[PDB]
Amino acid sequence: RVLRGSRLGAVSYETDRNHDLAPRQIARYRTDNGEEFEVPFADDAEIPGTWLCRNGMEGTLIEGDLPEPKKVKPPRTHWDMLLERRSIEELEELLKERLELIRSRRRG
Amino acid sequence: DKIHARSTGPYSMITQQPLGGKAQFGGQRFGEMECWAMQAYGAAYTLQELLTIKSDDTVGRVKVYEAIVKGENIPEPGIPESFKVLLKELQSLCLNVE
Amino acid sequence: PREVQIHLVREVQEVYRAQGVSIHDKHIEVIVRQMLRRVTIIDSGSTEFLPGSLIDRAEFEAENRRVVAEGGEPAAGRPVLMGITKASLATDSWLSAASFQETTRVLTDAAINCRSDKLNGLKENVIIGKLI
Amino acid sequence: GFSEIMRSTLEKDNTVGTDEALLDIYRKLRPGEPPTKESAQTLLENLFF
Amino acid sequence: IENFDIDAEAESLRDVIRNGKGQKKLRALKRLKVVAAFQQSGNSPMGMVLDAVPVIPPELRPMVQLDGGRFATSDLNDLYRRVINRNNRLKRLIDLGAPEIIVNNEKRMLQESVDALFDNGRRGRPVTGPGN
Amino acid sequence: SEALRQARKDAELTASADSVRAYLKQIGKVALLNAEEEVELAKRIEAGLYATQLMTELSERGEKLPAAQRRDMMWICRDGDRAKNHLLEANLRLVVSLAKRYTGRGMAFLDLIQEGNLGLIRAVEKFDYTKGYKFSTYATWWIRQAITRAMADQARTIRIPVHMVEVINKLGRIQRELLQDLGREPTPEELAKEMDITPEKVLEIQQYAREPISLDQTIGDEGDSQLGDFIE
Amino acid sequence: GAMLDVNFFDELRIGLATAEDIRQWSYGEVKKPETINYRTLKPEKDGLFCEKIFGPTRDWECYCGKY
Ligand SMILES: [Zn+2]
Repeated sequence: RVLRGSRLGAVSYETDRNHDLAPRQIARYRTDNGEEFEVPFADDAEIPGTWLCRNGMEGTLIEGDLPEPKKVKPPRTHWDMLLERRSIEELEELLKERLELIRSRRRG
Repeated sequence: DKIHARSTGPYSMITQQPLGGKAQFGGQRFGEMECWAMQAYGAAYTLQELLTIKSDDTVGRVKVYEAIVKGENIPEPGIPESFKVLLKELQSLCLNVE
Repeated sequence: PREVQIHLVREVQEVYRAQGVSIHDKHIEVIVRQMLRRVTIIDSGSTEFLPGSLIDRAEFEAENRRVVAEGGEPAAGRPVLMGITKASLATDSWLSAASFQETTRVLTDAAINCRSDKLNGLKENVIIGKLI
Repeated sequence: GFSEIMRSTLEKDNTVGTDEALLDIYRKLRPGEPPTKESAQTLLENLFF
Repeated sequence: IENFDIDAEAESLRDVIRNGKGQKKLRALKRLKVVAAFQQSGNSPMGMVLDAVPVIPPELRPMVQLDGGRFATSDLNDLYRRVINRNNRLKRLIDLGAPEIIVNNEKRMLQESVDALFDNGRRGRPVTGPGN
Repeated sequence: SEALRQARKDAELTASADSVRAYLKQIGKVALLNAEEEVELAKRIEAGLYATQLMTELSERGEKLPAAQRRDMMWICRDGDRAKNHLLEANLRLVVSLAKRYTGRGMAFLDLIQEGNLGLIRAVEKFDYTKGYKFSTYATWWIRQAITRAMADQARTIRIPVHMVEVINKLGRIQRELLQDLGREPTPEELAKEMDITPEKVLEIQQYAREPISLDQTIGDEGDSQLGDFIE
Repeated sequence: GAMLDVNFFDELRIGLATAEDIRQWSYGEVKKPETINYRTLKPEKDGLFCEKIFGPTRDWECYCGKY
């Protein structure tokens, strides 16, 4: 009869010890627009120099640890889409025909 | 078909109220005019119990149960859950509710 | 204003006489005192008022004592009777006023005016669960 | 024919002409588009007849 | 709103309600109400425009599954999804470069989405779903 | 005719409460084109792209730029942009014509239209004129692909990757066809034979297919009775 | 004025929220219209239920399950 539900998460019942914790470092992070952010990592924890902060952007670490700059590639350009079907000499002949077209526009 | 009581049974999902209805254990709807009458008696404390620690104070309810079965004094009612729901909605409507 | 209380009380009580219902008039007289809480204001005078503004008689009296010295131009006041659904809505506690009508227009001015509620009525302390 | 109603409405027509009243009914029916007179005679027959 | 000295129109409206006549005076009064309201508190009309939209915490708009895995949304997730999608699409078209009819149309769609997210049916037709 | 024109121009600009109608009236202002117009505009597009390529290799000091040559190659570079924007503004009506048939299924109409505009951008990017066809035929594939991609992505409250949406649509097409031509309701084992898969996979796909219901419907007989309250 | 809920205020000041206050309240820009993964039933990354943004669904449990 009664329809029941469960939000898919675990609920335990323990003591909130504010005294007996795992000790922990705090890493300061600096974003692109100079925003400071102090992420609490654990003690036994590798600190990534990059971190998506609370700002909604990427915030690098406040030290000069030199993370990897790009490790990426450009997606594609309209010129790449153009070059997949046409020749460089084809586009250069079109460039010369539009040069003559602007010549007829200008002084012809 | 009608006799229907509840000490502590199931609760609602979105709100934290005790889920009424005889299909459940089911509370009683402590409506508006009952709030009026218990205002008119001037009984502030019983109204505070009925609107916080029998209804929506989530951490208050287990402390009430613990104080009863330990036989200790009933603790102070905390903030009701529905008021915090109202506060979060009003903060979510871009209104700084200081 | 005196007779209009005596007009309101006896006329309403005349109905409950007709049904054989004993209502002591001081239960009526609580309501009539609540209706005439506010007077109307037509002059700005000297201290920030508007024509047709409905403000409390005692508060209109309150500002005048501080303003008869340093610019003694009081607001031209007139006691007015305002109705039940209207006198309820023209309260200072916007949180109490939120439970009345189209709650947007209760609130959009309230955040504009930054009107801090003081939780002093027993209606609002019910909502936050304070000891009323 | 035998009423002040028919006299007052015959004088309070303020839209005289057969197809004028056709396109008047049609432009009251459409509003938001150019009309056409021949559809005004038949959409009447469509929507009721 | 950025290039708006509010105090200038405040003093202008002060002068108009001081010296004016007719409904222009009462109209300047009705404007002077909200002008002095913004001038009085520590608010600013910069917040009347919106630059970032907050999200209500997700337990208040939960997605609970039932027996047989029947999920139950909370009808705000669809509005939030529409606003999120329109903002992402607008960002993509802005970084791409598009004709301004497309860009302004996407901005208008974003605006209508935010407006319906706050109050569905306040402007235009109300956004409905299954069963209308 | 001036009376019907006057009444139509009076009744045409009343409210404009519909943003879809406003967008329709907005995009109806640019004129259509033909094949040689497409050829000319695409020539301008490729010329401006080669112009900005020459500018890109000219960004380092490969050549001393003359004033007239710098300004006319920049003229060509912006000219290709003008031609491309002209083409997109021409074919927005084609986008409307395609999007008008895939409504009534989850998504919003202007959102479908804008995703079709993105697909139209990709089509006019990857469009060739030396192949010598109408632009609309080639653009139709890209626009309908972007439309189906958007309807697979952003039309459900839970995101489903597009292949599972495709097999859900294939199952639904097969199921409607089987309920029609079989006359009665199909068995899932017969459906699993039909799509050459396992019945347990059919059951998992049907389990994925169930869209969630909202909690904000008046499910009880009372209008104030909320469905979200009656959940243990 | 403290929101730390000690059950005494005597004051409640509504007001307009600036864009700075809106970005001050939050815990990261939610940036994807993905609510719950259809297979694992766990909240998606940076979507409308993302545990990095809001918090964990399992008590004192990090999402990968390390701590
Ligand atoms: Zn984890």
